[PDB]
Amino acid sequence: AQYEDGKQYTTLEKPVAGAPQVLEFFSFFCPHCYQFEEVLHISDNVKKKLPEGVKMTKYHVNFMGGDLGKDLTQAWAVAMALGVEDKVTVPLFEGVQKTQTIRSASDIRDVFINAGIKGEEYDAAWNSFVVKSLVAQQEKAAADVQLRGVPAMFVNGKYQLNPQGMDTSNMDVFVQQYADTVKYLSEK
Repeated sequence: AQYEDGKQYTTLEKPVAGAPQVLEFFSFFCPHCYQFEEVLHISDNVKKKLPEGVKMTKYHVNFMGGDLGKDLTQAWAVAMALGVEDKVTVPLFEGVQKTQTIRSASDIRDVFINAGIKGEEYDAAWNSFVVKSLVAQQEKAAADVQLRGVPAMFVNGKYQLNPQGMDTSNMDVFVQQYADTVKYLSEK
């Protein structure tokens, strides 16, 4: 076939019930994730090809960057609760990997303040139980698929994208293949 299990994707031997339709995992410490976000715009291009009625979910993971890694997962919970993902994603990536000016929770907080979220708004969210369960969800979702690597995308709890099996000579072609694959899996 054109799309084969084990080539553009893998099938989970242990499918996850009730999983989000399109589920993406990343880490601000993750170098390919930086690429996926800054250079390739993967999430965006996938969305551009997803059918009507499909919800797209993106979660942060703890297993990179120790203590800050965890801080970053709570901060991503804050971003999701406040709806400011699109205002912090890029400064968090560059703060962690480009300028390396993010070294503590306080530096994470500065990115939000600079992006225009108010201090008291950030801190109340940071400390809120709504954020606590949002952290719990991120961890649960990753736990459910026994996740050891990012970037990672899962479709309807049964399929996992396999980017190692797509050509990378061209970046545009890589993205389109990636996105078309999500859409094929989506229709499956």
